[PDB]
Amino acid sequence: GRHTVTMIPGDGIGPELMLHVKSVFRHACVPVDFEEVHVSSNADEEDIRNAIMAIRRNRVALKGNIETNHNLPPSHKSRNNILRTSLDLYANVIHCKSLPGVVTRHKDIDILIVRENTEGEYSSLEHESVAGVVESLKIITKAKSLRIAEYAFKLAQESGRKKVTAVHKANIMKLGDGLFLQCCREVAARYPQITFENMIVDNTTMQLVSRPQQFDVMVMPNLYGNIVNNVCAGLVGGPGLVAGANYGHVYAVFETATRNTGKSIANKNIANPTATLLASCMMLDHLKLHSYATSIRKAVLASMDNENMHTPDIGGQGTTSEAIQDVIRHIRVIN
Amino acid sequence: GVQTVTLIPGDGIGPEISAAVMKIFDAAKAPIQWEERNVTAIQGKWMIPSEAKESMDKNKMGLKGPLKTPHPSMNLLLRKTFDLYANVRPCVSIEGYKTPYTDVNIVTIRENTEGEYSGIEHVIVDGVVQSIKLITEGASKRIAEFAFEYARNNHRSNVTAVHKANIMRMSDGLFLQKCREVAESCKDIKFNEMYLDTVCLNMVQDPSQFDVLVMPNLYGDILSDLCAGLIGGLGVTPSGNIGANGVAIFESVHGTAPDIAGKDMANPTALLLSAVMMLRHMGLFDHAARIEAACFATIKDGSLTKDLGGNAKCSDFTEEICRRVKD
Ligand SMILES: [Mg+2]
Repeated sequence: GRHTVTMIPGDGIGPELMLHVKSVFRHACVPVDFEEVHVSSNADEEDIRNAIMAIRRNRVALKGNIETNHNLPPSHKSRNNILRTSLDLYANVIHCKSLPGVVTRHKDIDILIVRENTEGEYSSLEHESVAGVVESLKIITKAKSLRIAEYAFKLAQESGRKKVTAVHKANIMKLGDGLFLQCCREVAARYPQITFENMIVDNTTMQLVSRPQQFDVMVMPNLYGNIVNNVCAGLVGGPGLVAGANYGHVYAVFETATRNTGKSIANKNIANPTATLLASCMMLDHLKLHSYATSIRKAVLASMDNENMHTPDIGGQGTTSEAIQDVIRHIRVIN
Repeated sequence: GVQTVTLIPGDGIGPEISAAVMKIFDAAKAPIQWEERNVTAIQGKWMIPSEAKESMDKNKMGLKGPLKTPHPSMNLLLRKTFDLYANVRPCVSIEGYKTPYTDVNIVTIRENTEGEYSGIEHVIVDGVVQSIKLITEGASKRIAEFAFEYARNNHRSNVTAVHKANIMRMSDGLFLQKCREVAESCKDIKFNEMYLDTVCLNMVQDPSQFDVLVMPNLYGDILSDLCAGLIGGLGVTPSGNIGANGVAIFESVHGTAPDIAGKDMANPTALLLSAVMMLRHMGLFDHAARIEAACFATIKDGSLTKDLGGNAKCSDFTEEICRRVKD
């Protein structure tokens, strides 16, 4: 009764972290088999089309991060963004919760950020039909704004959270963000137990810095370039701590909340594994393996309470392997 | 000699706080005389009255309070009519006023013509809305040239271009392209490029690394407001808009706050600090330095306005600064 899920090593610290996931999995006796599929940095699409076929087959994937090159031709669209649109993974969920072990400027933070993941900035169309003038054309729809709002409230209700906050720029973009805001309202009616509020993205960034404890669940269209996601990651400790997940009606792809490949620290045994590990935990919850996920997650959080196991990114002096060693140590205890 | 500056007191707290700056400029005995114009919209064919335009066109320096937003925004009309294309927001931590961030000292320079501003939005078919923005080769170059010009003059040492060229490949690519051109001709200033999200990620963590940031207006003032959040908010943040023809209008980003409008509770700090910016743009540095020091000293002491958690009043707070300046 073992599951088969696609693994994408990706670039940078990706592959090395994937190996640690495997070893942790073997030691926790989790019933999962990893079917590896690689995605390099050539133009040729078939590198990315093969992964599509693999994920369609297995319906669940865990991945590292693909290196991005903003010096390549506009015909070369982002691999990760093709992956999300092609598989219709419309719900991007990121849990930015404070870790007791990690010292920051803000404490008691617990935010669930839900973001549209198929339109908006992914729909972007640029053309230079007149020399020296670049025009862009984005799309936002009623159908996709409803599903992302429908997902947030359902996730809000089932997680036992009280409030969903819509973040928008409807003061500037009357028609677009106004439609999104109205689509959130339509859903808000069918969830009377959930408090529904909305906030301008400008104000939302300022509040995040000053009083981020006010936010519960946040739902937003795919604009503003992941400002909210990253501000919140920075808030709780950084890109080494936060996990991300991409849900569709059928498919699901799990990863870190950041797109950073960590090129500069790759193969030095110093990368923070907790982001990827918590992501693997989210993946296990999706596969209905709730016992195995709680075991690993608890082991990660516990080893994080110890500052000696901390990696250089959060100020500690431990190595990746040493961190994994303590993670595995906590799993063997509860078994 | 005395130079003359067009004053546009705003709405709500606008006249109140304008009043306070003048009072302090007077206590500071600074060579400034205020030519007040109260500009409201007239004609569509919307425009600001000629008498206001000529006033600004002559004096070159404007100071303005918050404007109520009603057809086309007045702010919009100002931007277009004087071609204000560079928005400057210097965000520096306040010693009297404690936030989780203390080491903050940044200048955010943003393009002020295109992007959101040039946007057209429309319904394509029911339930489908499309947004149209643009960036030009000319406008990116202009803002970059300004960015390095500002860095050199204001004794700043690093300029960082903030982009999202992974997604806005063509638009942000063209922006970087021009920032690089200008960096080549201005090697005194250390230049790098960062993605918007990484900048936000790092800003939250340690804003001490950043110096001067330049960006296009595809995203609006979100990042500058992020920085304002770091130093205590919109109550204390100066803003300046620099345009064509040597015109420069300095303003406050905080709103009108009408519910508080009477009773002089309002905090005139932001508008004052904007005037300090204005003084320096003019080159009245000593005066800028004194008025600023008095304002910082007055806060560090605590006589604070309610929003800063003082029980003190606008008049007192202004009065206290006035008194300090004189020595
Ligand atoms: Mg703003």
